[PDB]
Amino acid sequence: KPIEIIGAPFSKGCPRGGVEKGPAALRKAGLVEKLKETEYNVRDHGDLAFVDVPNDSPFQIVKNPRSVGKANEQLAAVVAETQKNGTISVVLGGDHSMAIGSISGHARVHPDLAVIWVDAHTDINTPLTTSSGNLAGQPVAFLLKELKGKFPDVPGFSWVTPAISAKDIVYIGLRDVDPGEHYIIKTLGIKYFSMTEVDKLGIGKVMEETFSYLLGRKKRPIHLSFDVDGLDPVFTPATGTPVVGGLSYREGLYITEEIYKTGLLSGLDIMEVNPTLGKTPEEVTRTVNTAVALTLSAFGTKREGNHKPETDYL
Amino acid sequence: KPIEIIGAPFSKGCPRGGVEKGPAALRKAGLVEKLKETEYNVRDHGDLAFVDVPNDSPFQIVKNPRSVGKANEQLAAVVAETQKNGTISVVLGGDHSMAIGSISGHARVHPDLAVIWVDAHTDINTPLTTSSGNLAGQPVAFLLKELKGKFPDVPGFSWVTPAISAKDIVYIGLRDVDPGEHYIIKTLGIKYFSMTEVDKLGIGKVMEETFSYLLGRKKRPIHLSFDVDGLDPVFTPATGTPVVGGLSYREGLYITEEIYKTGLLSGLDIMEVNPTLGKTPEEVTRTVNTAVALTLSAFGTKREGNHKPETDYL
Amino acid sequence: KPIEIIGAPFSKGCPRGGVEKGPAALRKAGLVEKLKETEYNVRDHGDLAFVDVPNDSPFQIVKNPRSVGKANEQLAAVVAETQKNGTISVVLGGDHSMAIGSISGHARVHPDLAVIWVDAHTDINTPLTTSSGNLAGQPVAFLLKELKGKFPDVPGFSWVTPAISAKDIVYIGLRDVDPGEHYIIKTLGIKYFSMTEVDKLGIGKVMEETFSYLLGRKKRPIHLSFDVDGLDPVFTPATGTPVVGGLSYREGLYITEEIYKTGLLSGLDIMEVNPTLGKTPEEVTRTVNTAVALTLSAFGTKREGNHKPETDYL
Ligand SMILES: N[C@@H](CCCCC(O)O)C(=O)O
Ligand SMILES: N[C@@H](CCCCC(O)O)C(=O)O
Ligand SMILES: N[C@@H](CCCCC(O)O)C(=O)O
Ligand SMILES: [Mn+2]
Ligand SMILES: [Mn+2]
Ligand SMILES: [Mn+2]
Ligand SMILES: [Mn+2]
Ligand SMILES: [Mn+2]
Ligand SMILES: [Mn+2]
Repeated sequence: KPIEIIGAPFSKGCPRGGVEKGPAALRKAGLVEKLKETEYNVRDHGDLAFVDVPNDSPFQIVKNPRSVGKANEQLAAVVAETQKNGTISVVLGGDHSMAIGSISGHARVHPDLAVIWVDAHTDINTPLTTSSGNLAGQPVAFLLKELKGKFPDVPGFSWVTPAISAKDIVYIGLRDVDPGEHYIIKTLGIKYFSMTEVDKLGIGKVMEETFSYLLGRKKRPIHLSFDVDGLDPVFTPATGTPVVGGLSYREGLYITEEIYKTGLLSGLDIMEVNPTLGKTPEEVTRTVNTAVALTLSAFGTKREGNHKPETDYL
Repeated sequence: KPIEIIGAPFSKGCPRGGVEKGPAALRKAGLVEKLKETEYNVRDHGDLAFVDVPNDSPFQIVKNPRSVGKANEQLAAVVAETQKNGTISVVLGGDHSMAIGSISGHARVHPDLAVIWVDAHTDINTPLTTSSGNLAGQPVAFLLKELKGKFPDVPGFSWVTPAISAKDIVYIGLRDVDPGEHYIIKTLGIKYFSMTEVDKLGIGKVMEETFSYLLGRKKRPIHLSFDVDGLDPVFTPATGTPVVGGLSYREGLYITEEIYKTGLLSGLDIMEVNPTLGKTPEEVTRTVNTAVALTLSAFGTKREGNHKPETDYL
Repeated sequence: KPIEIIGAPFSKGCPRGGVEKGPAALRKAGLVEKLKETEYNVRDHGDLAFVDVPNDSPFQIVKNPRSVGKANEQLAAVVAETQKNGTISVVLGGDHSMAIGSISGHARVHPDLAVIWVDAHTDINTPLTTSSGNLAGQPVAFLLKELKGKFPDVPGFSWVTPAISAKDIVYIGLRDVDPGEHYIIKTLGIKYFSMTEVDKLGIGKVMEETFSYLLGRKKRPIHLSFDVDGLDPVFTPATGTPVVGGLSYREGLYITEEIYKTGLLSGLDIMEVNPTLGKTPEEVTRTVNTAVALTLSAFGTKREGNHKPETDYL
């Protein structure tokens, strides 16, 4: 199978500059080379150049609407393109608002896809419920069919078409949900495993249930959108919104290993790695290294080890 | 329901000064204000002023018997008072010996209560088995009916009446038990979940079983006495007796979330937070923040999020 | 029962000097004295003096073959000796290549023994598959019957006789396996629990299954070879090859407590503690303390506590 890396060095979805450096840090750490050592064919599409929209006045509270909307329209085109040729898209993030274009483009080719969202946050604030106008905390609002027309149209997002329904998404790692977002997920009946369900069930049973929930009836392509703050700050400190009590390095790897095993991974996002937020170089190294490890895991690297087929090592 | 915060800035139960500053550190962190944001009515009773008993000679090995006994008699009066008015008492600790007064006063109003003791220690040394005369390590000995008359009467504790039996207490987090204490809990048949049972069963099943054990027959008020050293030193380093290999931040929260869900929480103790034992300011901040988080969790704050009823956020 | 401590201050099995100081650091921490407090009879055999083989040229890639082979022949003699007298051998390590002599000598007296290998590594590289000539990463290759004649005879190891088969060993904690090693364990059908199986099953079920697999048919002596890097670097940082995402302090203790409970522990290795690799004195202290705790746990120390029989503490 073929893999195509797409860098999305974008940061206007939130106030902290730095996430745009995310793709560079991950490549610097050898992500592309290490992926070529796996059984997959890898092609690096490079980083997308995003045109800045001058005079991007805020829409009510929403900041940089046009710049975010345009960068995402462009990313959706690119992803739809690689998906069309039958390759697996891997988006290297800047902030999580880029999931709008990544999932939109992916859905144009695979309308029946399901989403596994690993994050400490639901990122489902609508333009009306946000306390901040930050779009990195609103991606899912723009993608849900059930949320269509529940918020005013935003400048730069008219090209977006709600592609997935509440039944096609599963959250894992939740521990920082605003009152409004909580209201939304409860009202829409969205399946989720907050840190309390992970604690109660154990990550092994959590994965069992998300698969029987999303793939029980029909086997369909999987889009894994992975926000690095889903893991505890001890493992991924270099992020914009760290929340204590998260997933461990082990649980994160367990999630990716199980997803690899389904044979259905179709799209992947590695978001919110911000190199400038590390208090010490080691903190940045720690964050980048685990992001790389999670990516390699999604493509076959197992902790029990790997050996090339047909090679008699004796 | 109503909540009444009662500060017990007391430290004579152990040799390390500093735990008396516990209540102040917790209030400083906004504990009271954060509690008012929950669905509960909060009333801060302030800190109790404890009269120091001059010439408090040790009783054999037991140190400061009269001062500890008197401070606890006074606390028991206060707690009995608030319990009588039907409010939930929350004692902010200095050392764990204050559980004597806290549980005694609580039992006067709710004689059928059950106790969930979260601690790395059993704190059940009798005045005869202690290696040190420290009373913070003997609370439970004074409260058990089955231990009545098994140790000489101590100066200052004649007002105490053993209120609970071995059948009404469950320990969680044990990992540092003296030979004598171990002998006692085995002989008396006290239910406990040491770190090895937590490791074996997972915190989810541990809570299931402590509830079926204490509430299986009759639903009764629950008193949760929480020693902050029950959690691993990595989360609560600012305590007098830290022991490695404890409960994680996540498991601690899981415990409080489950207790909140029973709807039976009646009394709560947040003990052993000693601000002067942090090696760095951050260590104190870390300890205070998790103590606050545990308290809020006992009163409804969920990791999956919270939203106010009747408020249509759309 | 009797315990005999045997120090193996050896480091030629790997490039990083320092592991030879392992035994001294462990004794310095009071290992021997603390063991005497248990129900066992303890005898310290002291440290073995290893004769250095001059002009030890490398065998192809393999470094210090003769020195490693000789030190192991000597250790095997000593262990066979103590095993013969019916005592439990406890080898305090330098590097893991010493498991060759420890297990070989043990098997001379107890041919039906089974091995529980706790390590982040399989240490099963053959002289032909190693990327480095380091012997600490090849112990198991020399011990497996199924690997006999699959690699050239090495200078200094002609005295070795493959004592155990693929059916008698179980790995726990794997997370860093070379392609060749992975090929070997898959081809030979060796039972293992990598960190992913520990994540999926939980340490409780992992122990259940390793016991039903190794002791289901016949109860036999157990040899526990414990590489300290099996635990996460946060608990045992002072080792030569730390790998993130390992067993926790709690899981490590759970393993030893369950092994103690079988009543079948016959041989124990505490390997790879390297005092010179701690970045701070506290890191070395942390590493030595958990190694001591694991050893005491193998011989009865429980987290729920211990009390001496026939002693009425009341
Ligand atoms: N719920 C917050 C936090 C958003 C952070 C989301 C992150 O995943 O991109 C907000 O809506 O502003
Ligand atoms: N078991 C020790 C430790 C007591 C520490 C108890 C703490 O929870 O207050 C002793 O009895 O002195
Ligand atoms: N697989 C590596 C790592 C060996 C480290 C083994 C350690 O347990 O002694 C190698 O074979 O060199
Ligand atoms: Mn997030
Ligand atoms: Mn996110
Ligand atoms: Mn304690
Ligand atoms: Mn206590
Ligand atoms: Mn190892
Ligand atoms: Mn090893």
